[PDB]
Amino acid sequence: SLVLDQFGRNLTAAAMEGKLDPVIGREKEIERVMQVLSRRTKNNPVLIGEPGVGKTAVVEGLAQAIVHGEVPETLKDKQLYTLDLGSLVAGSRYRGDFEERLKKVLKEINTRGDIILFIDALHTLVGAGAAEGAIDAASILKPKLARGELQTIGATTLDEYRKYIEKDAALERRFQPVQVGEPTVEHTIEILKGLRDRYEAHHRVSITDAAMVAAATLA
Amino acid sequence: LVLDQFGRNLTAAAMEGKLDPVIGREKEIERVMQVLSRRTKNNPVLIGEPGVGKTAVVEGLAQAIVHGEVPETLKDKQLYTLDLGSLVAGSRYRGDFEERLKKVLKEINTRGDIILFIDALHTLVGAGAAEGAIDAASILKPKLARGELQTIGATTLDEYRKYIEKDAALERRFQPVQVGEPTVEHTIEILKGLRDRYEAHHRVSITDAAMVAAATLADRYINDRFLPDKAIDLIDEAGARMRIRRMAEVDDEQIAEVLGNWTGIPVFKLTEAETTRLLRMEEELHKRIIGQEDAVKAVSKAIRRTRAGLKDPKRPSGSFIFAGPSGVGKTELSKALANFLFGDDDALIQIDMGEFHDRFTASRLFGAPPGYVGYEEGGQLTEKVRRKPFSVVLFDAIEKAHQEIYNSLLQVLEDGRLTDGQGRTVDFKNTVLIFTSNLGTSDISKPVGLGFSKENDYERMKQKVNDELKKHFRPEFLNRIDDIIVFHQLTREEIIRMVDLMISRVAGQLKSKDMALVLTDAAKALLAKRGFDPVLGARPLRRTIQREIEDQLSEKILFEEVGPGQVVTVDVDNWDGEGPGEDAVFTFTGTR
Amino acid sequence: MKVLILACLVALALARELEELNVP
Ligand SMILES: Nc1ncnc2c1ncn2[C@@H]1O[C@H](COP(=O)(O)OP(=O)(O)OP(=O)(O)O)[C@@H](O)[C@H]1O
Ligand SMILES: Nc1ncnc2c1ncn2[C@@H]1O[C@H](COP(=O)(O)OP(=O)(O)OP(=O)(O)O)[C@@H](O)[C@H]1O
Ligand SMILES: Nc1ncnc2c1ncn2[C@@H]1O[C@H](COP(=O)(O)OP(=O)(O)OP(=O)(O)O)[C@@H](O)[C@H]1O
Ligand SMILES: [Mg+2]
Ligand SMILES: [Mg+2]
Ligand SMILES: [Mg+2]
Repeated sequence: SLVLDQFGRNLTAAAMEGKLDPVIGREKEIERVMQVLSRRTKNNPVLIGEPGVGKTAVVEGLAQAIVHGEVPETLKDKQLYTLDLGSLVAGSRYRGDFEERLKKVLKEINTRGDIILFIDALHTLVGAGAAEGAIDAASILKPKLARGELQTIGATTLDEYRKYIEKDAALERRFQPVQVGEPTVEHTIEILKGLRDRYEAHHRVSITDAAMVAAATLA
Repeated sequence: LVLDQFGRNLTAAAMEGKLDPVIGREKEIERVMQVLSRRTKNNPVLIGEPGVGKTAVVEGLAQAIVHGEVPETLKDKQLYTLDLGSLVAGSRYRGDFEERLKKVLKEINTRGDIILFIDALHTLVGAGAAEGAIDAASILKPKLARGELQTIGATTLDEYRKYIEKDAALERRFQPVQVGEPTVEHTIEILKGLRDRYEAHHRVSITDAAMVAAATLADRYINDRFLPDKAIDLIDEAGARMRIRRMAEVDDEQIAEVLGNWTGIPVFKLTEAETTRLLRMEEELHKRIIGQEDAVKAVSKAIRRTRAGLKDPKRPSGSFIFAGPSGVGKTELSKALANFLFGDDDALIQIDMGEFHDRFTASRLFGAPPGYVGYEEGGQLTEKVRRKPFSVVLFDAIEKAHQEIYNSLLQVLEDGRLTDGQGRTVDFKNTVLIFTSNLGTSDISKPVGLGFSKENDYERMKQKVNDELKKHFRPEFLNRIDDIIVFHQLTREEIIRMVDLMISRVAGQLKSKDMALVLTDAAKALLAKRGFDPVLGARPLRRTIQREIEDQLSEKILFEEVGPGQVVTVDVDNWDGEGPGEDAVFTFTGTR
Repeated sequence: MKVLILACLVALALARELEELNVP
């Protein structure tokens, strides 16, 4: 795109450039969002979970699964863009500027047809660009999200899901809650073993297997 | 035209087959057509909970127009879903919004064959209202008067009153159409009408067994969504999980797998590894609790009722009073049951009721009412079960709560429901509720009456607990409990096995030091005989293992007399089981 | 015998500042 580069970060372009961390495990959660994204209608997974259990990582693990071809043919060669709502609000001082930016984004999604959207902090879609008389981004997306003509991943914490998304009961319907559970200690050691090379290369250190068994156990 | 650049022509979408078949809901499609032909209150606003098919009624109205199944006064009308987003978009200048809405309304009056549909009619308040500009609500309010604007609306029941109702002007013009949540039998007919859409998108086959299961299991195991979609959610995601496997038959069992992934409630058909695991569940709980066989069986009768699809679905999956003496495994069984069902005993929703002895700490269980601080996050009981409906909920020390809390939890055992602070009912029908009591231990001394009396510490202690129970609780609270289990005192032979269960925690922490902890049979006999109280059980044993093993080992490790890579063998010097067992002392010798 | 009257604190906040849409 060019409309969607300035309001989104392409995670599949980031996953080809090795700019996303490896997502070890979480494969039942990536399989789960590939089911919800493969649905006919309401094909919109919201990743709910406690803060830091890897909700943003599941999508980044999904974006790595796309570029390594480990997705179905439904999700094959999808360009996953993380919709920056803050960029989409920014500089919308005139009436309808926010709304026409979101319509130009949604028009670019429909013409390409290969765009998964990741609205990280999906609770910020409620009231997104809702100034004086300014139809928020939630009311614009709710026709698109209900009929399956927009494939959007949300990610919200469990507190922010009951505080902001469950208080708009029409919007929580359009999204399927994919519970991203907190890893076990054994699952977290696997995460640390697969993240080992990223933190060894960054800190110019070597991380013993004892240190990551301790880091998951002691934390 | 003017209406295509803002609205979506639903009638043209129904000609091209792009709208889903809206079967059923016919009595309310034709009721919308009744309201459009009225004298006043001729604007049908479809009110209903989100998901019951309010948009589908007008999508079913568009399909009725293109089939010629409408009256001649609504024949060949063009439904337009006027979205406010396309109407605000653009408008980077003045009046842009009022003239783009005047050109919409002029085009409705010019052709005269437009039935306007304003989905989310509550969002009409504050659309295009720019600085020195009037919103879309103020522009149309008038048009409604002239009756030059028959609109169809669609709000929720909350947002109908929250807005459309209030406006008194709208009241005499808008007519709330109840769009009811369909029944299970209506939803099956919706899913049968929607087979060919979801069987063609996923190129699967959806059996009649699956759609009956989709509408039945969605009504039963969800309390946050609504019949139409809640069940289309199961059909569509199962066809989506199935089309990942062929890269073609969605069955009863494939629906319950999707409901299992989504609610977290195991409703799916038991695998062979898990079927025998529930057969040996009492044997698997006995790996973590010693003795207490009547209590391990009764929580085994409850879990196996649930996985045999056989519990009363108007009542929690298990309801228990664990009662008896302090320290014999009431909380340990609740943690072991949560460790069985979830692999981790921190998955136990442990609501420790001793900190609820105030009258008004019930607001911690269900949440604050709205408008009072902490309403938005309120409920440490209700929100943890709203997220995990299949849960073991431990109400530890239930007798130390206030009486008004039991009346709150009385609806729980009756209906399986609990109204929280907001007012939403939280489904407790899949929970194992465990109300741990400590009654029958405030006088426990081998409880005897007067003299000359000639099996008193259970068969009798049990009826003392049940007597203290019913004089403390309401009788309608205890009749709802499935099993009231008075626990046994731990026998001396159970304390010997409780030594193995407690040394294994100490030995496991020495494995982190690469040390082993071997105890002789005389060492475990001495811990058991000095750790046996016939009135408390296993916490005097814990304290004995701390004082005699752990506090001595904590010195020996810090002295580095024993260290890493060294098996600490624990033998006893002096004494041989036949003495009093308090002249003898442990000795700690490292070997390798 | 005694009753404690608690005190249900209400959530009360100042009115929201709004952000404006410009019409030139
Ligand atoms: N399965 C995983 N494999 C590897 N790294 C993971 C995994 N899950 C999470 N992480 C890492 O954990 C850190 C935090 O994860 P992430 O930011 O996705 O959490 P989150 O649930 O989105 O949190 P928040 O709700 O606060 O945004 C990151 O370094 C991320 O890469
Ligand atoms: N009678 C019906 N026949 C067939 N499908 C139906 C019927 N009622 C609802 N549906 C389907 O259920 C799903 C949700 O319906 P719809 O979007 O109209 O609900 P809604 O109440 O308008 O939702 P919201 O409040 O979020 O706008 C859609 O897939 C719709 O086609
Ligand atoms: N029957 C038992 N089987 C195994 N371990 C037990 C048993 N009873 C007690 N223990 C051990 O003692 C610990 C504390 O006992 P626990 O809290 O389970 O007793 P309780 O009777 O529920 O307590 P209380 O009566 O004070 O409410 C347990 O975590 C476990 O280590
Ligand atoms: Mg995140
Ligand atoms: Mg709708
Ligand atoms: Mg206890």
